[PDB]
Amino acid sequence: FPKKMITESNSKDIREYLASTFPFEQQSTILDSVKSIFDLQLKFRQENLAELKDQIILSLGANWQKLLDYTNKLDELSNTKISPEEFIEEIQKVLYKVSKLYSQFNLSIQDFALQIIHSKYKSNQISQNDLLKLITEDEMLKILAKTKVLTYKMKYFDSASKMGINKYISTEMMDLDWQFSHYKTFNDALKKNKASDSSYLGWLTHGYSIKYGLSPNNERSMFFQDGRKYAELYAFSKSPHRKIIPGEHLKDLLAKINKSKGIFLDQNALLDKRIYAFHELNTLETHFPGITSSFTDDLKSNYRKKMESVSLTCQVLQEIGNIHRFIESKVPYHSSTEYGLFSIPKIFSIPIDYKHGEKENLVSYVDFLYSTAHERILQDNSINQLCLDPLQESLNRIKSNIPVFFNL
Amino acid sequence: FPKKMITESNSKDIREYLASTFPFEQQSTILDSVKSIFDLQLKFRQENLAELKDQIILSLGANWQKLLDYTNKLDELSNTKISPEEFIEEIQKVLYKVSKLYSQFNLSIQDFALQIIHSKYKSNQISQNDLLKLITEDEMLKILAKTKVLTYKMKYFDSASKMGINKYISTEMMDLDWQFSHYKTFNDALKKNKASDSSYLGWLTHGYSIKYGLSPNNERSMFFQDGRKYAELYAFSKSPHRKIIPGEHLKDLLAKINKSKGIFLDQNALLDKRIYAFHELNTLETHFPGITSSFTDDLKSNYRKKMESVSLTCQVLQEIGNIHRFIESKVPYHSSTEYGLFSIPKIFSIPIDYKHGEKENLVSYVDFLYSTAHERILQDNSINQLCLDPLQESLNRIKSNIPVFFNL
Repeated sequence: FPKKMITESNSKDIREYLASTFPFEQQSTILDSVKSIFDLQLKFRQENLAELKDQIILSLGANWQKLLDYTNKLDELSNTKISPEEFIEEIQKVLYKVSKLYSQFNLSIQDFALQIIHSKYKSNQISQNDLLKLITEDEMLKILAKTKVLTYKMKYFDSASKMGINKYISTEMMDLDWQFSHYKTFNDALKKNKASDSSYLGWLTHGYSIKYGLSPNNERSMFFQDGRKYAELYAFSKSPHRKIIPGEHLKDLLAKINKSKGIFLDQNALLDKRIYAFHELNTLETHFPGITSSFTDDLKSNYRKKMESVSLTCQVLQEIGNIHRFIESKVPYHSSTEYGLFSIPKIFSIPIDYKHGEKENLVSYVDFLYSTAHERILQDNSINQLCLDPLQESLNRIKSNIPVFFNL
Repeated sequence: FPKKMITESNSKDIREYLASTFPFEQQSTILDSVKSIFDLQLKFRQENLAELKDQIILSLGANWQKLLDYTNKLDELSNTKISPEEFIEEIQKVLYKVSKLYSQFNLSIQDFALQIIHSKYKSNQISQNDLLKLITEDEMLKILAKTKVLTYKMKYFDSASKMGINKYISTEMMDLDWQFSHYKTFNDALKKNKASDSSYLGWLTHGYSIKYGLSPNNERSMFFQDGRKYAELYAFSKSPHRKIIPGEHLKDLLAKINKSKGIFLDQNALLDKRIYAFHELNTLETHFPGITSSFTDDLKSNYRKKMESVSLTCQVLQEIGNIHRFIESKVPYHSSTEYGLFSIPKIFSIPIDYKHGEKENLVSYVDFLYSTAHERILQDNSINQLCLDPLQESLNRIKSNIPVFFNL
């Protein structure tokens, strides 16, 4: 299928549609850097807790009793206007004390508690100081990292695998999804308060992404899952001395960085290895600016532009996956959710029929998304394997399915 | 009771006795810095495993089955001459996969595996390179720290509490005891290989000492149990720049160090607080030399000599506790061990009667031990609370009991 080139002009109709249609209104879009362009979450979240409780009650008719107490306690704590001190103390107890079916229910309870913390902050029921007292605890950071990784894996891994974008899942881009908005406010508060906390959280999160099979590799990592390696990275970031003949105690880190850059740039290396090296290098540069930079042997070997290209490709594939799941939800006689367990309650389910002008806006969104990407990626022979090829394959897949779903 | 002053001369008789009598032969003594002076562990360790197995078999007559498989597997693996590669792979599986009674048995199995690793290294059945491949793994270091702390707590905490020396238990001196010799070889190998590993292990060990109630305090620590704090300490040790107007990013550490020094030196502070501050400062200075030093405000405020005095006091109290437990074992109709669960098997039990000249050597050992201490401690008014007082009280206790135990 030929790729699309329709520039970027007259996008008023699409911009309005995305700002007024669920779930697009609860998220941003890449179509925002081009220089050519609440009060409902409460009732939505309340109904999800009611459905979870109803399923637990039924299973006890066949330690489930313990799960029901926690579920009832969270519902009780959320719909009551009490003192901030009491809310903090009560919620801390629940989170710290927490078969295939049992694990799934257990994780949802943990995630709902964080959603409840999130709703109270936005409604000014708790101040900024009380929030920081909670989330700056090392145990809270480890809970945030593990719950984010595990919840993301539970919901979209099978969907992503059936379409073929699982290899491009990026830890640095899991907070852009509409269901993970609460994590972004917490990260933003931590960055403003103390930049070192956001970097430590990022390092932990990627370590857990590695541990739980999101980034598979035969060889063990060389930067994550080890307190000494974080200590070395921290020591390196705090250095006014820009390595004028540095010491032998930190000269092994540059060799490891160079080996990964060599592997990434090596066009003969296996696809699986290059993407792993990309994910490793992307996190390091985002949270430790300048660690992967080394003048003189970077200007000839175009590196910066290649990283930008792969990062744009990853973002685009995620937005396409969300659009695909959306279109696949408007099918007659559905009675099931495509966004994971306890995602959309029956009361707030997506309407079965198409609203007037929706089809045209969706096709325009798709076309503008593919046309914006092409004007930025690097077209050459050394990289056309991690960027152009997957984008073309995805375009081929989306254009084949759309004419089928729009005809009942 | 008047304190003892008999100098140090003609100690040939005592030195020989300690080198030929169990368990003194399996340990060192402080009487070694004064300028005036195997093949059995195998059968001892083998018999202890047989007694543990025999008790598990009996309890199954009332998941105990799982514990018996591990116990049988360790006995099978130890008495067989196989390839180093197979031993490494088999032992790793056991250690990583591991009521009040159940926990005690579970910890002993873990400790025995480390004792088996220790025996193979000394008999040259495994090389130095294979040993380092195992013990340099982060998980192995965490296992070493937790098992050391928990095993030490299981065996001597009640004994130490009944005599009154529990507050002076020092993490930096738990490897001098005859039963913890295997830990010292591992620490020495790590220091020679990479000094940063011994410091990281020490930091973890003290963090676990704090976590498991060995060093109680109302307020949370400010240096341990937090990866960011280790990162700050590491960054500080790697600094050729000796803080000529340092940066604001590490100026909060000196305030925290100064607050602890202020508390330690404050004669009006509670006993519990001063000893906690002492233990915190002692670990920092041992593993991060120079961190607690600050010229000009240290020479007038005698600090170095006070730390030396408390450290000597702690060592002396530990040696006295071992002597007390030894004398208390030679009592008619005993049929029980004073050195903890599965410490001394019936076959190798301590003889009931006294060997000729033993009583005189024990009294000489005690007298020389108390006389050597007095010639080194600081005698003043600002510290005579953490050193002289406990030593006098201990002397009073030991002299009252000895004339009773030596008369049947």
